[PDB]
Amino acid sequence: DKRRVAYFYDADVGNYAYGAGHPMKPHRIRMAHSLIMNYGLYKKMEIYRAKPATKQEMCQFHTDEYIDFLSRVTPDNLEMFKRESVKFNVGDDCPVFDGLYEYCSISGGGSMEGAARLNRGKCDVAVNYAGGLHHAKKSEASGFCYLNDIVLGIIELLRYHPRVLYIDIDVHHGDGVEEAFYTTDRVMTCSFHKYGEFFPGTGELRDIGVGAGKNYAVNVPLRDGIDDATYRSVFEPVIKKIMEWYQPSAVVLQCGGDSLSGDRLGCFNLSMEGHANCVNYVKSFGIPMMVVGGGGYTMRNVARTWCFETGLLNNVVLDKDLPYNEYYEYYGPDYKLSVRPSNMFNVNTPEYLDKVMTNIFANLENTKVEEDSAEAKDTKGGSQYARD
Amino acid sequence: ISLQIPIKLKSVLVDDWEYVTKDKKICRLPADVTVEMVLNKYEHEVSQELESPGSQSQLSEYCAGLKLYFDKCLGNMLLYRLERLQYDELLKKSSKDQKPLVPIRIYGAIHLLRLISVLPELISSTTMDLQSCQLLIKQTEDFLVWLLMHVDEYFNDKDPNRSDDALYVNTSSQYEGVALG
Amino acid sequence: EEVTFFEKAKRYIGNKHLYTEFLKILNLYSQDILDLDDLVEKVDFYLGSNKELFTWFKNFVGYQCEAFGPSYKRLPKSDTFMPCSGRDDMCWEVLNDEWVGHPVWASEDSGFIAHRKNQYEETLFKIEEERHEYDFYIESNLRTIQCLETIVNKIENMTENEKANFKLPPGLGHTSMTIYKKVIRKVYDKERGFEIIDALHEHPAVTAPVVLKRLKQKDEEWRRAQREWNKVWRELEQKVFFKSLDHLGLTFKQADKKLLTTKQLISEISSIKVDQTNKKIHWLTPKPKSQLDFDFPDKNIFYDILCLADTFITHTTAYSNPDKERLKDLLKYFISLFFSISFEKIEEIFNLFANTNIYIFFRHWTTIYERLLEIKQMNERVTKEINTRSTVTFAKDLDLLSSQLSEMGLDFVGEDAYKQVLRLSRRLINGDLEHQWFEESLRQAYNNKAFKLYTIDKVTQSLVKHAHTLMTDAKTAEIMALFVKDRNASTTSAKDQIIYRLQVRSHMSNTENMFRIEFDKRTLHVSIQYIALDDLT
Amino acid sequence: KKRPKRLSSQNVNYDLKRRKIITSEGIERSFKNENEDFCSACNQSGSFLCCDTCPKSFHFLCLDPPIDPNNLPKGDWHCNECKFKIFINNSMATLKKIESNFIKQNNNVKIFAKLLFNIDSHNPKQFQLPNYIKETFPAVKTGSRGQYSDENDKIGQSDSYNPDTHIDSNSGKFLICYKCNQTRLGSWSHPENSRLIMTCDYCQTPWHLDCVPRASFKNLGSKWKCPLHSPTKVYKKINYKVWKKQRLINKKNQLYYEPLQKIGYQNNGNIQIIPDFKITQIDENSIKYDFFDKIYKSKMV
Repeated sequence: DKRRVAYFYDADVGNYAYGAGHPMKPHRIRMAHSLIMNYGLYKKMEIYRAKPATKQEMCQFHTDEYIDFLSRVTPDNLEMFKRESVKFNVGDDCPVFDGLYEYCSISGGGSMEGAARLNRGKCDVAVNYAGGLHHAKKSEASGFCYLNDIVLGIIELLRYHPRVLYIDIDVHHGDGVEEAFYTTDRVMTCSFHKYGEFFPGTGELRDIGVGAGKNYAVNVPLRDGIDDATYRSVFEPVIKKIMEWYQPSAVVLQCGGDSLSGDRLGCFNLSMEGHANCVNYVKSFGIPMMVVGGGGYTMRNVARTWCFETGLLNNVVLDKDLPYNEYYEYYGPDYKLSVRPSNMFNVNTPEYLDKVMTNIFANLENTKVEEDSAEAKDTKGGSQYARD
Repeated sequence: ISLQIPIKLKSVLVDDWEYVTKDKKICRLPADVTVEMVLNKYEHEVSQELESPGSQSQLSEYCAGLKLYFDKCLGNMLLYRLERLQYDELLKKSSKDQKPLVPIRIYGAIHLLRLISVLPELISSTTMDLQSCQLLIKQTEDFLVWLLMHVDEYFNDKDPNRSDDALYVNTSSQYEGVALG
Repeated sequence: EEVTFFEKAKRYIGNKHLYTEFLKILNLYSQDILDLDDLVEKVDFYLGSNKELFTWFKNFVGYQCEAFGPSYKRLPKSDTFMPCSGRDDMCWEVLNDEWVGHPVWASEDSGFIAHRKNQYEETLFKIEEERHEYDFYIESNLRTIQCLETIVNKIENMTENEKANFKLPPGLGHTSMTIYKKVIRKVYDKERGFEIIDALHEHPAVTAPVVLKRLKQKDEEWRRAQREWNKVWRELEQKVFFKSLDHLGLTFKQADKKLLTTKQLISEISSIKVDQTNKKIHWLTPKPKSQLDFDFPDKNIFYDILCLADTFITHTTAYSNPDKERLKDLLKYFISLFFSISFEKIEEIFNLFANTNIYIFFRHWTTIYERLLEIKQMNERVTKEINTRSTVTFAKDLDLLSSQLSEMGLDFVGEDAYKQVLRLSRRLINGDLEHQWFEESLRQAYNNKAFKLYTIDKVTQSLVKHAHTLMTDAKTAEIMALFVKDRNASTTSAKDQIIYRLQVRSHMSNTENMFRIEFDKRTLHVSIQYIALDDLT
Repeated sequence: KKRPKRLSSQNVNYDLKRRKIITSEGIERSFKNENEDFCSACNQSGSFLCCDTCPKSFHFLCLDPPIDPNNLPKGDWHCNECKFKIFINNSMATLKKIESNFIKQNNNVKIFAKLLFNIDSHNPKQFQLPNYIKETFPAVKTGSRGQYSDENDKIGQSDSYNPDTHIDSNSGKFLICYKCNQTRLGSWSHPENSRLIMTCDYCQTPWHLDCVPRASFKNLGSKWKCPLHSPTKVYKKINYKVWKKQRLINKKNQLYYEPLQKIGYQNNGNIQIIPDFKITQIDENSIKYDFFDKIYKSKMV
């Protein structure tokens, strides 16, 4: 029913553009926040701004050399930076941009601030769109993500909650979180992505973890252009089964525009309603929920659906009318809050999905300065002028 | 100049190549068996198996020559680019210990098998006497049949994905990025 | 049944090499090498369909560890040794140091490729990159303007003695470190940027107003250039976004000719027939006589296709006048006779044996009927959707609407959508609709969903050409004549179709194909049966 | 109606580029006055270093002294045979008979001392498999950069209808899947009824995308191996036996056949079907006979 939702916005998250002609862009957060206050959602939703993280507060999952590298990233002296660039994969596939250190610091600050706000009990749903990076490894930058803030968010949730479930609903699923929580039994990772000549190429039917983490990491592959009805059929029964069996205390929602109809390297064909009704169903359980955003090759579409996700989390129904903002020139010819689905072929067969359901059910039936630790410190952030 | 290798041993070299380049597996440095132990077991076993007509002199001579050849040929014909930084970290972890590092005490006999495999190329590229070459070939074949009869307890086929000791460890992501990057 | 189990398995496998692979797997479990789970998952893909054989094997064998998938193999413990002072015991027990992933292992040293996109999507992506870069430049610049106006407001009410000495740490008293350095690197020179940021750091309130003025006029000209870019950028976006939305419809101009041929239709019907016969041979000796059934829930669709036909009579110029009259007459007669439509408001069981030309013509007409059914089923939603389009007044004030198609009246507002589509198909048949215009109207009007009607003139021409062969061929004229003789609307079934089949097998030759078209008057049901090469054997 | 002529502005040109506005409009008066690129040591690419008088390139790791770029030596860099050709033992005290007195000095290792001498007169390089190891295993071929490549490794189209995948050019017949006895081509009126199929890279066995767990096709990487052939890796817990097959050998005299016994032969696999690596001729009767003996002797255990 009614639930207080915390939105975390930073004024400097979009101030670091990675490069030109470039798929990954943190720039969408600013029009997301502009649509947040332009829709009049601030009267029933509290806003705080998370502080940047320090060197040691990023050390719970990544190595010290990774933190030192991310402290000393400057594109100016990239000529001599060759042992450490390749070691963690930086500059070969993922180039170097200025101002990265503050970006990952505020990303981690938002992530564990949402985790701490969820643990304390001040808010029922924590939203941190400024950081949703899920592809980063322990000592490798892949999937165009450098700091995997979701891992520290999950372990900060585990500092108070006994069990927390991590989920991902967009293409190019985060293999870093599944790698990090591959052997633990109290952490379960779910992935909603596609396989087969895709960029990550990881996540199998037999991939359910080893050791104590056996049958605690589900991964369903999909195909090109899966429609909204088949996505509902692949979402709802496995979600109700994983809530009945695993029974988590917190849920991490990695929303993104990568699963939308329009994408550069994506292959999905879901509209805004298909992306939002699944979130509505998983929010109807009443369990505390963490929301993060780190995907989307398009910009207008992901901004629109994230605005719709915030509107749904505010327990209101947003109108299709789009008011004036400084980002009004971005959207399409209709100039409405309407993510139009494409006409991709639905190659995803019902019987393949049914066989996936039987295999998933057979796998899951066996489940049955540190001085600033624990976060609990954010700026008030009560005066925004993003409204137009 | 022709040298023969038994087909099981050639299978050992080709699955070494598969594990190095395709399966991405590099050799386990703290192995329980080092090449010095292999050569000592060779020398004592063939000394106590046959009689003593004077073969012990050139037996120990060949053992010492092969020891220093393996010392001076570890990184000049052998050692694919994947394990070059393995060798580099051995040298710096020994330089921090103020100790001169030798490959004999830590390396496995699979690299000795690699050296045996490329022995015809090194022999044909050098000017050598005929009798010494045939003596080296005879000792090489004697070592090969010794490896034949002890083939079960020396090269144990094990998967390192589930066992601590399998005379092989697996490549990591940063290992790949710094090796083949 | 042990002595007949291997013979049954060999008969089911069929292929010899597959039998050798089965024999090898049989040995692999039989030599105490494979376990029971490996054999179970082998027979899961081997004899999964045969439930009786699978139960027999499970009862005879007696069937009642870790998965270790291809990815995430175990790392050595040497990499685990890492000091990591910022890791406590709970992080130790929830995180693992011996399992790591890397996509190049999944690629098997072959790399990865991306999904191929058309040129409209690529230029939309590139203009999105331009928009992102340029708006990021503007807004980072005015964020720096806000920072500079704040510290100027701080130094506005203080004296020269503290103005001379105002040393500050990097960050300018804010929570960001390098946004100002990046924007002055972008707007000024690379080598001069270091000296100007050094002067700003070690001496403010003297170089701050001039860089404020330069950056402010940069924002002014930047916003002016963005405003003059916006009109043409929106005009390009209005015509490229709906093209980018369409994926199969862009290639449908060639797909509708490539997939809709004759030999593709015989291939499809033979695949369906062989699939049904093989499934029955596996399951049960009797075979069904119904496959690829089309439902007819509406009657005005035939009238719409007749309207398209009699609009296309007067457009073609390569046909003689009474040839056009005759083809229009028999095309009307086919509807008047097949579906028992005695009268039409637009004119101002039974078994049929057919050859391949009439079969592919009927399949063409059923495909057209399916297209019109799919646009009609969801027509009642888009009609009320376009009836109350709540226009945003703010876009009306700045002239932001998509007025590319509203001058000559292609907008679907204020009229029925299906009638407008019928008029558009008639005008496209007339050949004066500038095809891209009709394509864009159909994309925008029903949200890129109905891609199947993009070549309506092409499929109409193909169906007209196929119906022209109905009378030119002597054999087709003969079987239409005996179809006229056979059709009497009387209870004569179950004793007259045998002579019909015998005479159509006799009159046509061996190379011609037979198609059984069974039509039901009740509920308008059809059944098409592939009976090629079953009576002359 | 795009107009990139008059609305091209003046401050900013086409993006992903720069112009002279960052140089000319930068007034700030507030301060009031022989080598190769092939790297013939492992046949790969990466960070390169080169010598002045030598046309061979090496990486930072493919050297006898392993050197990092962060602490690279200053001045000229020279190879091992560079130290052997234009430096000592060939310029002053030229190699007259230094091999023989080297043999006399190094306590008579003359059966290996020539190789010790040739070590210094040779550039460091990665291990490469000898040529006579390639001929005995025809299944493995050398790759582009010199990696292992056996027969497991392979050498609107992009979605949409693809009936050509269901039609084989060998006979024009229909590719029937193993699990479901159908090809399921579907129809152009109902594209959703069509199912993607693929053929095998070894036995050309058709398979649907729904029966076996598999999302899409296999176009890059190793060859698509359907789960019907002999697996390369098996696992049995007893520590365990892996049994990495034998990856086949040549047709020549190394291949030996000896059909002697069919029951209790203890061949541990590696057999062929007919109508050292000791292999035997194996028929169906032997296979079913040893199976029936095995599961009768293993039921009570």
